[PDB]
Order: sequence, then C-alpha cells, then structure tokens
Amino acid sequence: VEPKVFFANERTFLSWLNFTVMLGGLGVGLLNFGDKIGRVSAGLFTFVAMGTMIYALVTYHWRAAAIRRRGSGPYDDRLGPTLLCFFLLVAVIINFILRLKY
Amino acid sequence: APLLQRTPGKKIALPTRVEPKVFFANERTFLSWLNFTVMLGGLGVGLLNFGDKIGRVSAGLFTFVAMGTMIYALVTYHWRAAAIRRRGSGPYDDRLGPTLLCFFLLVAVIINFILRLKY
Amino acid sequence: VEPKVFFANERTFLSWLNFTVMLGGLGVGLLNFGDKIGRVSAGLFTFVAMGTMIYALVTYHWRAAAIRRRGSGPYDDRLGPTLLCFFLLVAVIINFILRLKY
Amino acid sequence: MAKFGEHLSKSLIRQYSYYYISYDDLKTELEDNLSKNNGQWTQELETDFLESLEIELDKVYTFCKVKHSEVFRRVKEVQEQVQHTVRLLDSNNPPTQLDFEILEEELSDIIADVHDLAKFSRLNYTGFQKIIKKHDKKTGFILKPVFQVRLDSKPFFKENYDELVVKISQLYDIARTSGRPFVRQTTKYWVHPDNITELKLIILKHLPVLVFNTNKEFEREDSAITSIYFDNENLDLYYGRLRKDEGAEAHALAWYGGMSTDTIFVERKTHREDWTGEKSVKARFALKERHVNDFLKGKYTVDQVFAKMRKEGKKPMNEIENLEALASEIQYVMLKKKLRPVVRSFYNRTAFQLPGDARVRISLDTELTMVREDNFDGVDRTHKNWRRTDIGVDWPFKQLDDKDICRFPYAVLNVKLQTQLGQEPPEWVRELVGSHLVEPVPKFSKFIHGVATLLNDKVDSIPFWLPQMDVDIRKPPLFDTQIRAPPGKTICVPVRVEPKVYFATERTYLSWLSISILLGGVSTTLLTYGSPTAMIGSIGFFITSLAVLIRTVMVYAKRVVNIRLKRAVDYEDKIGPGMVSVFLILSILFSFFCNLVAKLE
Amino acid sequence: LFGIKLANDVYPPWKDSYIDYERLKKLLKESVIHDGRSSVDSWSERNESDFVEALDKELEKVYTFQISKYNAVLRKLDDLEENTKSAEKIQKINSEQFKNTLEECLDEAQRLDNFDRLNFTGFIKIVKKHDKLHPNYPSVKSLLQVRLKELPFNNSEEYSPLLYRISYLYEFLRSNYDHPNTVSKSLAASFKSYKFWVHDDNIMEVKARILRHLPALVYASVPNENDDSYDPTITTLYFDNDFFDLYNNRLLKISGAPTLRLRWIGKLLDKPDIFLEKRTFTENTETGNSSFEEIRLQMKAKFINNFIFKNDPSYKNYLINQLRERGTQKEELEKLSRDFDNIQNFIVEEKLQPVLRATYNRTAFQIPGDQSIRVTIDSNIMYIREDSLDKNRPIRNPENWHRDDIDSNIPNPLRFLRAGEYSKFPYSVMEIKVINQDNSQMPNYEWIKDLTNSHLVNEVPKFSLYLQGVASLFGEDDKYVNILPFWLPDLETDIRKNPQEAYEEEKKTLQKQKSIHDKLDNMRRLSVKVEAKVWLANERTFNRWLSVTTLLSVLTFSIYNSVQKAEFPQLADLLAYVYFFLTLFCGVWAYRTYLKRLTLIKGRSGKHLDAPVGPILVAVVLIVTLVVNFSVAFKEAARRERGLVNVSSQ
Ligand SMILES: CCCCCCCCCCCCCCCCCC(=O)OC[C@H](COP(=O)([O-])OCC[N+](C)(C)C)OC(=O)CCCCCCCCCCCCCCCCC
Ligand SMILES: CCCCCCCCCCCCCCCCCC(=O)OC[C@H](COP(=O)([O-])OCC[N+](C)(C)C)OC(=O)CCCCCCCCCCCCCCCCC
Ligand SMILES: O=P(O)(O)O[C@H]1[C@H](OP(=O)(O)O)[C@H](OP(=O)(O)O)[C@H](OP(=O)(O)O)[C@@H](OP(=O)(O)O)[C@H]1OP(=O)(O)O
Ligand SMILES: O=P(O)(O)O[C@H]1[C@H](OP(=O)(O)O)[C@H](OP(=O)(O)O)[C@H](OP(=O)(O)O)[C@@H](OP(=O)(O)O)[C@H]1OP(=O)(O)O
Ligand SMILES: O=P(O)(O)O[C@H]1[C@H](OP(=O)(O)O)[C@H](OP(=O)(O)O)[C@H](OP(=O)(O)O)[C@@H](OP(=O)(O)O)[C@H]1OP(=O)(O)O
Repeated sequence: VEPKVFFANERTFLSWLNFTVMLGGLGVGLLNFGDKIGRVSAGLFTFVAMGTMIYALVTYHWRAAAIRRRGSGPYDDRLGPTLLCFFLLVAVIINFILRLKY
Repeated sequence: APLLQRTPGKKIALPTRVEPKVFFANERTFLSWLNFTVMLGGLGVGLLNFGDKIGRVSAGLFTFVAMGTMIYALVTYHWRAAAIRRRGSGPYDDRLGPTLLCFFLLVAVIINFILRLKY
Repeated sequence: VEPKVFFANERTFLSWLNFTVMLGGLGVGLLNFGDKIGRVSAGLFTFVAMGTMIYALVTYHWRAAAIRRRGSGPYDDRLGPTLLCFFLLVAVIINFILRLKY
Repeated sequence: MAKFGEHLSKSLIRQYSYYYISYDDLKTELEDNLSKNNGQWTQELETDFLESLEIELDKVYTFCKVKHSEVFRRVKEVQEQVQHTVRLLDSNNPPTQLDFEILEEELSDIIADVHDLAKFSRLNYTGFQKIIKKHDKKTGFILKPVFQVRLDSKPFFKENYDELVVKISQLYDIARTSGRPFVRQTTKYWVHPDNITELKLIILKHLPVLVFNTNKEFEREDSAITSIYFDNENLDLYYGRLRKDEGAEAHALAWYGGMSTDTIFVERKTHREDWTGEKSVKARFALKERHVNDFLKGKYTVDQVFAKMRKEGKKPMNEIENLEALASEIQYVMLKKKLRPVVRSFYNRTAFQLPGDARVRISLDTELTMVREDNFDGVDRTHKNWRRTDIGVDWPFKQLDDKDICRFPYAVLNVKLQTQLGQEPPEWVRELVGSHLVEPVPKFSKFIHGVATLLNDKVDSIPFWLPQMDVDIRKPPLFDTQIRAPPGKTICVPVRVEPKVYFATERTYLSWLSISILLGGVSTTLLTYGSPTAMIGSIGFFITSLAVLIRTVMVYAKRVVNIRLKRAVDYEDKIGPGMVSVFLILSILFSFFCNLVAKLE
Repeated sequence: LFGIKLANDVYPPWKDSYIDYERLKKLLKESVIHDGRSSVDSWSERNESDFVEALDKELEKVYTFQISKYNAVLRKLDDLEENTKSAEKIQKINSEQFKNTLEECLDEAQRLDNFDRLNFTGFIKIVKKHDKLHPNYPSVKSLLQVRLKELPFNNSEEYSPLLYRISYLYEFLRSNYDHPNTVSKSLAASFKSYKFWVHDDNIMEVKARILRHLPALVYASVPNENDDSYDPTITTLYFDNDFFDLYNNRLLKISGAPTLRLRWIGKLLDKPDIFLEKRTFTENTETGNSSFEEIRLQMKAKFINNFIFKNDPSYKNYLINQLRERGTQKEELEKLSRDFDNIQNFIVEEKLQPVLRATYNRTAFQIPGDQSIRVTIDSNIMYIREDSLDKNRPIRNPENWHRDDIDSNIPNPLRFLRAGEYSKFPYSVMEIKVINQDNSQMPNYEWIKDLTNSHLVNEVPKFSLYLQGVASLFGEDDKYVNILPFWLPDLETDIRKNPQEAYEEEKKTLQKQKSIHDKLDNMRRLSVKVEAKVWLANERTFNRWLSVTTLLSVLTFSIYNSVQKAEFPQLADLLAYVYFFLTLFCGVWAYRTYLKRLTLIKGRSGKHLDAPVGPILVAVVLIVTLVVNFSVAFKEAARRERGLVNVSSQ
C-alpha cells in the first residue's frame, strides 16, 4: 500500500475545506447580524462556500476512487478555481454596489 | 540504547535515523481539523453570546458539529499515532468521516437559513 | 501523471486564497457594519484582497500550464510574498492612521 | 569462491558488459557437445567450437581496438589542450582554476577509462586461456598452438597501458602545479580474522597493492603506522570528538614505519559543521623528530620549523603561511590546554588503489592495538618524552602490562568511494561491503575507542560500539535495543537534524499560534464587548488560550534547544492534541451552561 | 692475461687439447705486428680465411674431446646402473667397487667441467676480439654457437647430468647397505628461484599470465617533509676488488659467496635513501635449501667515502647514537653494530671498492602477507663502468664512491659515457621465487609450470645481474676477468619462439624434459535537491508568517473599528494599539528572517536555520496582552470580582 497519493489528496481536500469553512462561517456571521443587504450578501457568500464545499467533496471522492483505479484523479481544475474566484468577485462587487446604492 | 537498532542481516547495533515527517503529517492533519473545530466553535459561541433568539437556537447547530469534528480529530490522530508507532498505515478510515461532517455542517447552514428567513 | 505536484499547486493557490478570505472578510465586515471612515478602510482592504486573489489565480494558471508542459521549476516564486508583505504593511498603516485622524 | 563468469559479470560497468568473452556460453557449448556425442569429440565439433571461439575473439579484438583508438584520441586532445592552457597563463586572461579543474576532471576520466580497458583486456585473455585449457583437457584434441597463433594475430592484450597512465598522471601533475595560485562516501567495517584472507583476496582481484618500499618488498615494519593522541587530564578533546561539536579538535603525532623514522607528522583534525552538513578538516605538517619535544614545550619557534622551507624557496608563500599558521595554532593549543600523550594507536595498513584512479580506495588495518601513554594514574609511562620508548612497532607488545594495552580483536576495512554524479559504485565493491565478510560500523574511531577502553574509569560517556565488543560478528555465507550502557557511563550518540526540520519545527508553531489567536480572538471578544454573563464563558476560553500558548512556547523552545546541542528530539506530541480538545470542549460547555443557567435558574 | 691462467691450470694428461689461445691471439695481432710501418690492408681475405680455419680446428679438437669423454663417462655410469635392477644382483653389489667408480666418475666430471669452463671462456674471448678488431669481416660467433649446439648437453650454468647421476647412484648405494658409509666427496623452509629472459614483444602477454594469479605491487612514496615520478629507477652500484674475487666465487658456485652493493632510487641530487647491502646464498651438503641472508645498512652520502675507503668507524657511532636518541631498543642497536662491524671488516679484508653500476625498473607481483610466490621483472637494464682499475686514467676518482660524470645537473649526463663504458641488456629479466616451506610437492602452482615451459620466456639457470654486468663490461679485457658465464652465447640470438611451434618445436624440449622427469620419478620409485527543498521550505514558512500577520491584522482592525461600541472603550483602544504593533512586528520580522534565511541558503554557510526570538516574543506578548485584557475586564475599570465573587446568580 502506497497512500502517499491518498495523503496528498486528503491534504488538498483539507485545504479546500479550510477555505470553505472559513467562507461559510463568515457568511453565517453576516446573516445573523446584518441587514437586508447584509443578508443578501451573506446568502451569496454562503452559496459560494457551500458550492465549493460540495465541489471539493465530490472531487475528493472521485480523485480517491480514480487513484484506487489508476493512480491519478481528474485534473480539469483549470475551471473550478476559476469559477470560484469569479463568483467571489461577483459577490463582493454586488455587496459593494448594494451598499453604494443604499 | 539511544536509538540503537540492529539491521536485519547484521550483528552490530548502529544508531538509527528517525523520520519526523511521519509525525509531522499527523500533527498537520490534526491541526487542520482543529482549525475547523476552532472556527466553528467561535461561530457557535458568538451566535450564543450575541445573537437573538434565532441565533441562540442556531448556535447549537454549529457547536454540535464542532464537537463532532473535535472528537473525530482526536480519535483519528490518536489512532494514526498508534499505527505509526508500530507499523504505520491506515488511510482507509477517513472517507465517511469527512463526508458526514460536511453533511452535518451543510444541514446546520441550511437550518440556520430556514430559521432566519422563515422568522 | 504526477498527482502530487498538481495537489501542491492547488494547495498553494488555496494558501493564497486564505489571505484573500481573511482580508476580504475584514473588508466586507467593515463595509456592512462600519461608519463612513471605516467604509473606505473596507474598500482598501477589499482591494488588497482582490489583488491577492487575482495574483493567486494568475500564478495558479501559469504554474498549471508549466507543470502540464515541462514539469517542476518553482524557483521563480519570490516576488509575490514580498509584494504581499509590503501591501499588507502599507494598507495596515494607512488604515490605522486614517481611522486615528478622524 | 566464485566462477569466472560471475567475476566477468561483476567487473563490468555496463559499458564493457556485452563485449566480455562469453565464457559461460563456450563452456556450455563444449559440455553439451561432449555429452551429445557420448563423451567423444570429432572434427566437425572442433570446427564448430573454433568458429565460436573465433567469433568471440573477433568481437573482443574489435571492441578493444575501438576503445584503444578512442583513448589515444582523447589523450592527444587533452595533452594539446593542457599545453594550450599552460601557454595561456602568459596572456591577458589566465585560464583560471575553473579551466584547470576541468582539465583535471577530464584527465581523471581518461585514467579511469585506461584502467578499465586494461582490466577488460586482461580478463578476456584469462578467459581465452581458461577455455583453451578446458578444451584440450576434456577432449583428445590439442587446440593450444592454433589458438595461440590466432590470439597473436589478433592481439587485444599486447597493449602497454602503463605508459598511458604515466602520461596522464604527468599531465595531471602539470595541471595541478600550473593551476595552483562527485560524491565521496567513506565507510568503516569490522572484519573478523577468519574472514581476513578471503576478503583480501577479493580486493586483490580488482585493485593493486601500494608498497612503501623501494625494492617492492613486503617488509614487516614498512606497513606499520603509529599515532600518539593528545588529551588533557579531563579528556576535553575526547568528549569534543565524541560529542561532535563545532571546532572539535583531535591532535596527533603520527609516523610510518619502524622507530628509526625521523619525520613525525603533527596532525590536527577539526570538525566543522553547517546546516548543509558535517565535515572534517585535516591539517598536518612534518617535523623532524629531534625537535618534537621542544616543539611541544614552545622552545622550538614556528619560524624555526619552516626556516629551511623558506630558505630553499621551492614552496609557494601561501602554503608556507598556511603551514605557519597551522603550526602556531597547534603549539598554542598544546601550551594552553596542557595537552599530554594519552593513547598510541598502532596498526599495519595495506592500501589497495589503482594508480591515479580515486574511484575506489581500500585500506585494511590489521594488528590494531592501543597502548596507554598518559600518567593519569600516577605512573610515568612517557619519561618526559612525546612517546613511549618502552615499545616500538614490535607487535603484539608482549612486554606491556595487560592494563596498558587494548588489542582490538578485528581488523578495520576503510572503503573510500569517489563516484561522479551519473554513475554508481562498481558491483564488486557493492557486494564486498554487503557480504558476510564485513560488519559495517560507521564512525568508528581508534582514538575514541582507545580512550574509552583504556581510560574507562575516567570516562563517563562511551561510544555505541563499546558495550558490543563481545558480539560475535561472524555471519553465515549468503532489531536490537538491548544494548544498555554500563552503570555510570551513558552511551553518547550525537543526533544530526535534517535542514528541513528547522522549518517544520517552526511550521507547527505557527499552526498552533494562529489557533491560539483565534481562541484569543474569542476570549477578548467576550470580555471587552461581551455582557457580564458572557465573561463566564470567556473564563473558559481564556484558560484554553493561555494553555495552548504556553504549551506551544514550551514545546517549540524545547525543540529548538534540543535540535541544537544534538539531543534526541521527541517528535510525537501526546499532550497537546488531547489537552486542547478537552479544554475547548469544556470551555464550550461552560459557556453553554452559563447561558442555560441564566435562562432557567 | 688468461694465457698465464691457462698455462698454470694445465691438466698435464689433457695438455695437448687445450685451446691454443695465445696462437689465435697472435694471428689476430699479426695485422698490427706484421707490417708495423705499412697499415695498408693488413687484414686481407687470406688472413681471415686462415683465422677461420684455425678457429675451426680448435673448436673441432676441444669439443670432440669434450663429447668423447662425456660419452665415455656416460658409458661408465651405464655400466654402474646395469646393477640397479635384478634385486638378486643388487644384493651382490660390491660397495667398494661402486664407491671407487663413483669417485673416479665425479673427479672426471669436475675435471671436464673445468675443461669446458676455461676453454669456453677462451673461445668467447677470441670470438669477441675478432669481432671487435674486424667489423668489416663476418662474425665468427656463428661457428662457436653452431658447435655449441652440436653438444648432447646444454651449457646453461646448471649442474651437468653427470653430477645428478652421481648423486642418484650414491643415494642408491647408501640405500643398499651404507655400512662402510662413503667417501667425503659425495655430494647430495626450502625455496627455489627461476630466472628467465623475456623479449619485449612478449612482456605484455607474460605480465597478463602473472596478473591472473598475483596482484601487481605499486610503489607508493613514503610521506616526508614535502607531504604536508610514477615509477623510480633502481640503481645498484656493485663493489668488487682488483682480482674480481667476488665475481669469480659467485660464478664458481662457491657456497657463501657474497655480493656487496649500494642501492638507491632516483638521482643522488634528490638525496635519496642509500642502502649498503651484503647478500649471501648458502648451500650446504647436509641442507636442502638455498638459505639467503641479507645485511643492509642505511648509509648517508656524507659518510660513505670514509666508511668504505678510509676505514673510519665514525658513521657507526653516529648512526647508533642517533637511533638511540630516537628510542631504538638496545637489541636493535646491538644488531646494527654487529652488521656495521661485519660489513666494514668484509670490505677491509677483501679490499672492495665500487666497480659497476646497474640501473633498471622493477615490477613486482606478490600477494600481501603470502610469501609462497613472488615474481619480479627488471627492465631497461643498463650497466655503467665505475671501476678505478685504470691507474693512468681512472674512470672515477679512487677516493670517491661514485662517478661525478653521470651524477650532475646536466639533463643528459649519459652523453658523458664513451665506447666500452656502458652496455644495455636487451631482454627483461624475470625471477620467480617459490617458498616451499612444506616438504611436500608443489601445491597447485601449475601456472608457474606453464610459464616456465612456455614460448614466452627463456630460462637461464643461475643468472645474475652482477655477473652479466661484469661479463659485458669487463669480460673482453683479459687483465681483469678470466672466466665468463655460460649464457653469454645466447644474447646474440633471437630468444623468441613460434607460438604454433610451442607445441611443434617448443613442445619438443617441453616433452623431452617431461619424459625425463617422469622417468626419473619412475626409477626413483622403483629404487542540489537539498537546496531546492530548503528554499521551498523557506518560501512556505514566510507564507505562514504572512498568514499569522493577516490574522492579527484582522483582529486589530475588528476591535479598532468597534472600540466605540465596546463596553469598555479604553481597554478596546489599548488592545487595538497592542495588536497593531504586533501585526507590524510580525510583518517586518517575517520579511527580515525570510531575507536572512535566503542569504543563508544561497550562501551555503551557517550552523542553524532557526530564529526563535521572534516566535518567542510574539507568543509572550500575546500571553501578556490576553492576561492584561482579562485583568482590566475584571478589575478597577470593570470591577466585579476581586477574588472569587461571581456565582450562578447573574
Ligand atoms: C474575497 C472574500 C469575500 C469576503 C469573505 C466573506 C466576508 C463575510 C463578512 C463577514 C462579516 C462578519 C461580521 C461579524 C458580525 C459583525 C459584528 C457586528 O455586529 O458589528 C459591530 C460593529 C457595529 O455594530 P452595529 O451593528 O451597531 O453598527 C451600526 C451601523 N449599521 C447600522 C450600519 C449597521 O461593526 C464593526 O465595526 C465590526 C467590524 C467588522 C468585523 C469584521 C470581522 C471579519 C473577521 C474575518 C476573520 C475570519 C477569520 C476566520 C473566521 C471563521 C468564521 C468564524
Ligand atoms: C474563531 C472565530 C472567531 C475569530 C475569527 C477572527 C479572528 C480574529 C478575532 C477577531 C475578533 C473580533 C473582535 C470583535 C469584533 C467586533 C465585534 C463587535 O463589535 O461586537 C459588538 C456587538 C455588541 O453586541 P451587544 O449589543 O449584544 O452588546 C451588549 C452591550 N450593550 C448593551 C452595551 C450594547 O456584538 C455583536 O453584535 C457581534 C459580536 C460577535 C460577532 C459574531 C461572531 C461571528 C463569527 C464570525 C465573525 C468573526 C469576527 C468576530 C469574531 C467574534 C468571535 C466571538
Ligand atoms: O569454473 P571455471 O571458472 O570454469 O574454472 C574451474 C577451475 O577454476 P576456478 O575454481 O577458479 O573457477 C579450474 O580452472 P583452471 O584453473 O584450469 O583455469 C578448472 O580446474 P582444472 O585446473 O583441473 O582444469 C575447472 O575445474 P575442472 O576442470 O576440474 O572441472 C573449472 O571448473 P568447471 O570445469 O567445473 O567449470
Ligand atoms: O578520509 P579523511 O577525510 O581523511 O577522514 C579520515 C579518514 O577516515 P574517514 O574518511 O572514514 O573519515 C582516516 O582514515 P585514514 O586517512 O588513516 O585512512 C580516519 O582515521 P581513523 O579511523 O583512525 O579515525 C580519520 O583520519 P585520521 O587517521 O587522520 O585520524 C578520518 O577523520 P574522521 O575522524 O572524521 O573520521
Ligand atoms: O649534512 P647534510 O648533507 O647537509 O644534511 C644535514 C643533516 O641532515 P640529516 O640529519 O637528515 O642527516 C643535518 O643533521 P645532522 O645529521 O648533520 O646532525 C640537518 O641539520 P638539522 O636537521 O638540525 O637542521 C640538515 O641541516 P644542516 O645543513 O644545517 O646540517 C641537513 O642539511 P641538508 O638540508 O642539506 O640535507
């Protein structure tokens, strides 16, 4: 048994999980303390956090299964991080636009 | 015997090199899970001590997840430490754990959303 | 072909995204909960966070292309941490003196 | 011991592997043809075997001729390049040490190729002779004359490669002189006496013997090497060498041959260390025996030591000043620390190495005894002399008392390999060092062993091999933690730490520190902003944060301090995780309990 | 002049048959004596033809006598051996008759050996003289060598088969009864030495056959003052007196005949170690070995002249005192003094002085610690005349121990030599020593047996560098040397042999000697990566320091922007100040130590790659800040609990 690849995959999933849990905690903090605009931004940020959470979990399971089958997992991650960064940017700019408007 | 081990096919016990990477991997995994636990517990206590009625009720929904992941982190760290102290290995025990913890965290988030929007 | 290096690249991207999340969380919290003077400190912090995330994304994509084509070669990653340290220090000092002045 | 086919397979470096004689193939063909014809031999079988032999001979001759021409071309080109480089020294741009060392490396490669080619040709000639002898012995037909004529007509062995070695050595010497302004691995092994001869024979099939005699005779005293070691009464230098410290010095007065030698080498070994690794710097200078006593007393000034060296002028001033500084430092240390002779390390060394080829060097030290020289017990062993004149090189020193002499029961095999990056040590070396004839004992020191065995009563720290001298190291041809230090003498094994650990020890610290900040981030938040009932949970969070911070500081200060001083570091944290888990859970319980009691009570 | 020696050593019954050496000398010198005032074609074709005719007559007479008596004594030995069978006749053998026959046979064999020795010396001398004075006329060595080949016994300095048969028959007679013993004239860890001449073309093959079994010895220079030429040239200056007594005694096989020499390597300008060596081979009748004794003294060039010429016993005292001061034991000093006295007395009594120099290169093959087999090959042998016998014009000063001509700083001193002062030996000389300590037979040394009978070598029994040097340099002069080695008429011919004929004509001799040895045995029985990894580690450590800095900054600004809403604004402002300074220090210290460690990694020097000051100070400052915050939140500014006050009552 050579779990080096498995351990690296688990480390990557744990990094993704750090990021997603931090985003989710900050979004939940925005929810229970913000106003209507704050709650909308909290919804957007929690959407991003939970979508990335599900993405990371599904990708982790798939990569582990593929490592067991072949030894390497899917590497289409030129899109995942790109969409994550995009949605984070849109969420922040939407929050700023709502704050400026009101 | 200050780290004096005898190689399988020789007769003189020589000093042996210990690899700290094995222990460092366990420490790093536990510390990542501890970051999870600390952030979730901070969220829970903040909601409990500063939230309204809905926030106070929903604080437990994250506190329970924090306790679950803390127990899981401690148990997994100690079991991995016991394994490495003798033979090592044991990777096929962290599939349903992280998945269950993510499921419970998502359920808590959705429940918080529901009590916030409904009330 | 080499899962370990791909995982390391993703872990580096998420390590930078950690800075992005912390700084952007401070900025968004100030934006949604701060006064007039705090709300520009919010803009400065979120600008630093946005730059950090954009640099992380560009570096991740470039390193992904490099590892896909040739392999390895991390010796050129020196400027990013230096600029991030400089920008953190200057932003912290500017925001502190701006809040103290008013 | 081993068949010839195995010897051929073992003496190759994958470049001469295919072109060796097919000794096993010819042997099998001969045996099978004899068996199939009911032990009989006929003319057709003779022609078939002669065709096989001729094909092998043509292959060997062609390869030898090709390699000979290539080596001649390389020698000519490098000679011209070295002459041009020497000429360029008078120009406006000297070739410099880089060019000179490139020339030296190329010359070393040429020496290696020449030696390998000569060995290859000699082994093939041996195989041809063996095959012919086996043929004319097994069958009733004589093939020696005809095949001797064939071998003469294709003479891959009548090639004087000694002249090439001499010429390349001359070029190397010229380059070293005119230029003067790989991975090296050395291992030490214990050889049981019963396994000595066999071991020696193996080394004799691959390397020649260095003889320190003008007539190339093996005289009794020629191989003797004696070395007096110096120490304080407190054995400061012994502990410095045992605990591998920075600047750890070992001072010795050595000589070669019998006690009629008048040239004593004053040697100093200094242990230097960086995060890159540990290294040993050896510096020695020759001094006439007559003055040695005075030189140890300060009566013989350093300028007197190197007066005639400067007078002759056949020495660069840089080397003269380096030797003068070395002598000044040695004399100053001897006068300051009040160093005295302690142990004499006598042994007979046989050195195997190819001329001008430093890839493999072997030193077999036998009859290794260690005699007591000091007077720490009140007995004046050296009567105001730098060495004991009661004994010479007359092993086994039957005139000595049993307390004064430690006769090391095994011989010491010192294997030094200098392998350029891209290749590996030769197969014969690899199976020599991993066979049953040797017992690897890395970092064995004759000075440390002598001090530990002879001055045991004055020593409270011994090397690891000392309590293992009763272990039978003989092994049949092809886990032990019970080695406990004796009462009052702890085994000392310095622990070296990989450079990356220097950051890992920091990594976890930060990984803990951040967490504590987060906990502090809660503890402050519930105090300066929290309601009076929130301070109750802040009590638990404050306790947890302080405990985490204190544990982190103490753990990593201890780790840094123990990575320094070369102490063993326990890299397993069995307290921090459980303590932080319990404290965090109890803090959360305390906060929730305070809120619930406020609600219901 | 060897004519006087011939006359004095005349055995009267054979007086007619000796070489008329004086007569041949007179025909050779007639070209100078006759027509003393007309040096015009003094040596005509008629003179040459007459000289060849006379040489033919002398060869025919002398060697016909030698072969005739050889065969007659062989017939006598056959008549003596016819009783070595038919055991009944063996028991009837008269011991007195056999003893008398063996006595007469051994006396006759010795007389024939002397006959052959002086006559061979004379013929070789006259042949060399004719060749030297008449180079434009054809060499007469051919007739001498052809007549030597027409001999049923090969003269190569070994004992003739006569003495072997005599020893066998003496042993047989003693085995029979040995009751009245025999006459005193009966002649019988052992070791054996073989000496071969190897042609250059064969050298590289022969060494290979040696290197299969024995490793090559490489000369390693002893470390010296300079230790803070790849292979030297061994030079041996052999001593001898005016009458060449040592050479004669060594050539005549007199047991205990010593050889004295001064041996060194390199050039004397280097000041090398010089060893005065006296080497002796002893062979006694009761013994069965050739016990060798060597006495060597390390001399100094300053003292050699007085030691060997003035009989000055000052170097002995000097060396003894020096070695005693070095701590050498008393027994070693006693042995050294005995050696000094022995060599000094030997030189003084024998009136020895340096005679000839021999320079060569030595290659040795031997297993360390194993004396069983040793092989030694001497190449590039050159002999230089260093004698002072020429009283009018000595080659070297009689008060100096070596020639100053060839020991100067001029880089080709060998030009100083003139004709007759030097000689080069054309073949390499091989010596194989086998130390048969056990009394059994040869213990699996068949490769030596292969080499000895091979086509690659030419065995020369009882060869010696000193004897060859004396013969080549002083042999042609009748004033000094009057006896010559038997191997001299072998250098001129090609010693090489045909590899195919190794088993066509060399096996002729091989199998003849083999049949001889087996028949003898039969009758006797019947009777880098690290740098990159550490660089990456430094990068990541700086990243984590920046992460801690960002976390502290977040805490700082979160409390700073809410200080007004805090329950205790003064404490919140103080906390914000402390955390702002913490963040600034963390950033600056992170960058500083990143730079310092980067310098350490690129400049690969430095004991450790740690920096605990910053971590320790950050952690203690955090502890102090948290404690101060707690205290202010529960003391004067927020006084609610001095000791243990707060309970479950809100
Ligand atoms: C690229 C990344 C995008 C951003 C990432 C997601 C950002 C989500 C924003 C999080 C905001 C959290 C708000 C906390 C509650 C606000 C406190 C409050 O009531 O306001 C008081 C005060 C004012 O209270 P007030 O409500 O009475 O103010 C009245 C003014 N109006 C009416 C406009 C509201 O506000 C502040 O000044 C607080 C300062 C901002 C606090 C920001 C904290 C950010 C911490 C981030 C660190 C993350 C580390 C890991 C954490 C893991 C999760 C636990
Ligand atoms: C482990 C997660 C926590 C740490 C993550 C961040 C690391 C760095 C630590 C930053 C600490 C921030 C200090 C307080 C910031 C300003 C708070 C404030 O203004 O409170 C005023 C108000 C005052 O509340 P109040 O109105 O009930 O006060 C009553 C007092 N009188 C009557 C006088 C008004 O508090 C809040 O509304 C919210 C405070 C807690 C914020 C909720 C936590 C949500 C978690 C995500 C946000 C992370 C940042 C805050 C972390 C707090 C952790 C409990
Ligand atoms: O196994 P080999 O490499 O072919 O050689 C061995 C042995 O030599 P080693 O023991 O060193 O291997 C002898 O080889 P030579 O000395 O002749 O060169 C030879 O024995 P002989 O001397 O009697 O010829 C012969 O052994 P044998 O011919 O008795 O069988 C042979 O062994 P194998 O023939 O069994 O291979
Ligand atoms: O090769 P060096 O760089 O000169 O290092 C030498 C070498 O041993 P190592 O290579 O294994 O370190 C010596 O062996 P020799 O040079 O005599 O062949 C050894 O001798 P000891 O076995 O007695 O220790 C001792 O050098 P020295 O003889 O001058 O004391 C040692 O240095 P270390 O102490 O570092 O091993
Ligand atoms: O007389 P030399 O041929 O010139 O040799 C002497 C001799 O050297 P050795 O001791 O090795 O034989 C001196 O020692 P003594 O035997 O004469 O006592 C020695 O003297 P120091 O070692 O004490 O300096 C030294 O020097 P010096 O010329 O002063 O006598 C040396 O001289 P070289 O350098 O010429 O060999």
